Amino acid sequence: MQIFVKTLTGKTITLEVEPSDTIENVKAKIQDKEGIPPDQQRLIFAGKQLEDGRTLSDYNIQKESTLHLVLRLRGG
Amino acid sequence: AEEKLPFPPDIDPQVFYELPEEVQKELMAEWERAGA
Repeated sequence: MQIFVKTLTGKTITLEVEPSDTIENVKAKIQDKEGIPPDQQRLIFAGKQLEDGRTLSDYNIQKESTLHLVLRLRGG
Repeated sequence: AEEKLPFPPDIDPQVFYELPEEVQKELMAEWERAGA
C-alpha cells in the first residue's frame, strides 16, 4: 500500500499509508521522501483540497489513489 | 504574460494547471510576490 503523489515536476512520490493515518501523515511521509515542510505542502486529491485532521478512509482514498502536490512558496 | 513568471525551472504550467483556478491562480499571485 502506497499512494502516488505527483509533484510539481511530473515526478511521483510513493509512500506507504493506512486508513488510520491522516492527511498530515501523508505530508510527513512526503517530508521523508522530499524533506518538504508540511507547512508548505498542499496535498490534493481530485481537487477536493484535503484537510489536515482526517484519514484516508474518510476520503475513500485507496493505496494507489494518486494525488498531486502544489507547495506554497511563501515569499522566498 | 511575457513569460515573466518563474518559468521554466521548479514548475511547469502542465503540472500545476492540473487544478481548479482557485489554487493555480494563487500560484499565479504567489509568484508575483515571490519576486516576479
